[PDB]
Amino acid sequence: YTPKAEMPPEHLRKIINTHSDMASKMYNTDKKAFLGALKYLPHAILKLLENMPHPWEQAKEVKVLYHTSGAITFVNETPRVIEPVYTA
Amino acid sequence: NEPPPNICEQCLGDEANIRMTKIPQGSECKICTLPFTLYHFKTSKRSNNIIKTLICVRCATQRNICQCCMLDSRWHIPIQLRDHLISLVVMTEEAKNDMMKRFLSLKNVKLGGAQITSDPSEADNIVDKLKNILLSFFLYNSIPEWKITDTVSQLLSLIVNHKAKCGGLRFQSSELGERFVSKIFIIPWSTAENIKLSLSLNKLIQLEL
Amino acid sequence: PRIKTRRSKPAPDGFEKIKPTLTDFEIQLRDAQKDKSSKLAAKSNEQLWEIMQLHHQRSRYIYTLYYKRKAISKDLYDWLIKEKYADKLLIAKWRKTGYEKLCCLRCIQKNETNNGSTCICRVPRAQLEEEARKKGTQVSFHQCVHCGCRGCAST
Amino acid sequence: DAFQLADGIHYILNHIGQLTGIYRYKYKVMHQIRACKDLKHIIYYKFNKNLGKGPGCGFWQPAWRVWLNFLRGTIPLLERYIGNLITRQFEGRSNEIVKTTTKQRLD
RNA sequence: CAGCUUUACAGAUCAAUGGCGGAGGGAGGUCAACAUCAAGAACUGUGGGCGCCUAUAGAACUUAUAACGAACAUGGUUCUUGCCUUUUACCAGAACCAUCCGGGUGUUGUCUCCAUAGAAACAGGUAAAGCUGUAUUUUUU
RNA sequence: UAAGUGAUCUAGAAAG
Ligand SMILES: [Mg+2]
Ligand SMILES: [Zn+2]
Ligand SMILES: [Zn+2]
Ligand SMILES: [Zn+2]
Ligand SMILES: [Zn+2]
Repeated sequence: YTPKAEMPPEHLRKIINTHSDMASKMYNTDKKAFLGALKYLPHAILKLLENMPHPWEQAKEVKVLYHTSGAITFVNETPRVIEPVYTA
Repeated sequence: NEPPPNICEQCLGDEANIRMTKIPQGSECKICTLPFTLYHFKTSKRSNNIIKTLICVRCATQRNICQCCMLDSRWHIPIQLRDHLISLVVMTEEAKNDMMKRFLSLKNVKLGGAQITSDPSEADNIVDKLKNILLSFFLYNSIPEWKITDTVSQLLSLIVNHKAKCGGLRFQSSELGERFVSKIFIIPWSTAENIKLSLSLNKLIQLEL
Repeated sequence: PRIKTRRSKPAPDGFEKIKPTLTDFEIQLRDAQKDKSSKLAAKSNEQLWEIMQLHHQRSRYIYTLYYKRKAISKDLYDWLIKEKYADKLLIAKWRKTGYEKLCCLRCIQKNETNNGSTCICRVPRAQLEEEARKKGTQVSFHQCVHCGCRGCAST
Repeated sequence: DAFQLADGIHYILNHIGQLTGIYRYKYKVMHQIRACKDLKHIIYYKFNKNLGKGPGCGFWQPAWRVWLNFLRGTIPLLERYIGNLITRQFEGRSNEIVKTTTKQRLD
């Protein structure tokens, strides 16, 4: 159906920052979420690694999904290239 | 396979459409501490606070109660009270133990009384039987302070010991007291003999410990 | 915004005029993006809401200057869009009918919500208020949990 | 520097083996490590033909690719493993059944 | 420089017949949902003849140093090996199997960005595009 | 009158 809302990165950043000193009864469930996320952390790693900016690239912008709890963040895009161009 | 949720009329709401979500093995039942499907409904769309089911269907069946209200399915009375009434015309003993409670839950006997409530025959009969059965100032001379306070208010800090039976009301205003006197169980300022004696005895009792 | 890496040309013509307006925003964002030890769920949510609002606001400003006021070149607008400054989808939504006052896109993702519908914010205050009146109770909701949006509707 | 960064990356990818113990815990990463080493050998010989021996060879690509492919395999294994562990932590097994196909306990 | 077929054109009688007609989008998203992609070189229906012949047709994708990948991981099971002597974690081969990281194609649905006409051919011209042409024995002198 | 080209296993961690 209707596509995902392109959120601002700022929001994501804020979320991340909140779950640094996480030790209240607030986000009990966020800790649970985090724990769960281990399941997909290797996937996330694979994604991020795959998106590694190549040496002809100062800094790559990349698509990102992230759990609103702040538990996990997947680089979403899969980096495809024009093969000959890539080789060059 | 799953049985259906047993939610009462007053529990659920006053409307001809309610939407609820089922959460299979959501929480453990409070009685039995055994996984079961949580139903939770919002009553009216916008009216705040959800109504989650707190007990497993089996347990509800056993007690014959609303899965939210924890009250008799029929008469909408706390389990104790409903059972007590039946007894008056035997009550349930929920076994408060880690292992045993679960076992009890799984048993399907309708614990105690529940059977009577379930059947039109039996509940009705019980009801009938019940019907038949039915058919500043110190203060001296047991009843609660919330009643005393109410009385005082009507007449218009309020200390009362019961072992003493000696209620020292302190309005802290000469207006309130002088209104209180005119608008009107011994009531002085800051079988009479018998009463005095009793009071004295009470005082003594209070003072020996 | 993203970081400049000599990918796109520094900026088109009229950026110097608007830059100081949307650079105030950056400061605000920076204040937002950090550990406000909220110690409380509602409080925590509030910062997120604030952030969202800020994000919206910049876009609105940009949108307003390009469409309504029309005081900025098309090229510049395009450049802005390409950069992270504006939100493109949001802008598009705004441009469409019935979505002009629009807190955020994820308040109209019908898939997301538990009940298959839009956010309440999208209900015009009028209707909710009327319902409340009919019922007996007062105005029922204040702001949604996605973004702080007291009466987002186009009315 | 950019060149330096590239070189660093290359080093990491070749030296996964030394840099950090994966191989300890799963010793089929050893194959991957070997492959990386081979690539380095090949790549370095191609790259330092007229040019002499030293550090500063970039060209991390094939190594990177290899690591990515290794990760693919892990994704599954980790999802069973890590996921299982987390499940246990939340809901920790009832009545396991031992298995006599083991050399021990058979007799 | 002739001929016929189509557009761009007036003003037509507008029958006659055709063709564009229940005449209304296009470009795209690191956007979805579904279908389907290893089988007798292998496809799908349609009737008819009676699970199979004969005409209709359609057919997007993938394949011959055989495959959705000019790409390559990991599992599980047996069997054999090797380091070994306990197992995991491993060696390397085999056979079945799975998982995974991906890929198309088709159909919808959406999201975005640009846009808005409900009627024209005939008699033949005006102009431009498609093809053919350049009487003395076998075609028409 | 003719020697002397190439084939190169491995590869560690836990618990016991
Ligand atoms: Mg031992
Ligand atoms: Zn109830
Ligand atoms: Zn809103
Ligand atoms: Zn919103
Ligand atoms: Zn909203």
